[PDB]
Amino acid sequence: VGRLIYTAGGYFRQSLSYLEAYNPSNGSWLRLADLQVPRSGLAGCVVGGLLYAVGGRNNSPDGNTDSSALDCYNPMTNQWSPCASMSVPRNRIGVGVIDGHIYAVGGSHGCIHHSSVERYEPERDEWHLVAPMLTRRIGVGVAVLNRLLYAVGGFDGTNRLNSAECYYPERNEWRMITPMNTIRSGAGVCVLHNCIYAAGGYDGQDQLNSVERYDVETETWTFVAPMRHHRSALGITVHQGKIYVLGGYDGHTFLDSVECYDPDSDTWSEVTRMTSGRSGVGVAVTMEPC
Amino acid sequence: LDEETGEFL
Repeated sequence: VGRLIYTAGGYFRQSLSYLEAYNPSNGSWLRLADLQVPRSGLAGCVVGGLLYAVGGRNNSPDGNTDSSALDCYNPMTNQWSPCASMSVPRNRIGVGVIDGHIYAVGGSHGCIHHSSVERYEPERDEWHLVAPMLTRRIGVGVAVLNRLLYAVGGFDGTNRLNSAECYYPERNEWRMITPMNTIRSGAGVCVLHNCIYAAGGYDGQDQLNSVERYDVETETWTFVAPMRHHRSALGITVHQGKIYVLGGYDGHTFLDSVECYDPDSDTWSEVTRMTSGRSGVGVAVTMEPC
Repeated sequence: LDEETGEFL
């Protein structure tokens, strides 16, 4: 089975429409069908083998347009198809999937910082609002573990956050969890084994290379080995037991570097580089095209 | 420049 790491959108000089896929097995990259509308600050996810691009904002030379769009990419056809749009535009959004349903979390609309959250049902092609977070969060990292949704860090409109919370579906309720050891907005958040990882981000002073993980059983946050490159607004995903971080901004350039974290050895390594440096991409894993 | 994203503005 040839599953690839897909990266959609992003930013460099302006928001981008690129859709490219990386194959860890042979190190090759493929440029696929461009997004219908350029966008950065979006989030990506996969359901039923289909790739979804959610929210973001088109920061172009002529303006800034926050997106409420949900678009679907089918590897079998290499075509994008529009889906029902969200209730509100959500730039610097966080996304997570629970039992085939897409959760859109926080994000911004102009100067508005959302605490609202909504859930998408693919087969029915409908969005519905669920309980809002206890905190307004943009640049929020989201991940799912054991059918529970976690919203980590971000910016509430006034301060960057080290706080995090969890959503319990059966009770449509959010509960704060132990806060991170570091304030992080724009971090990459994913799940590996039984922990929620938060990598990189911005603490208000510098882009970060530190990485910490939350044990959902012990409720503690522990630092692991730091990435080689400090990065914020990075893309992140997990493939075959390892974490992959893609691009981001390090306060100097838009990174094209892609690092891989091996939990067994607690080490990061440079595995490849994107075709061009960029930040604010959406990332997910699914079957190769054709 | 947005220090978190690198984007202009």
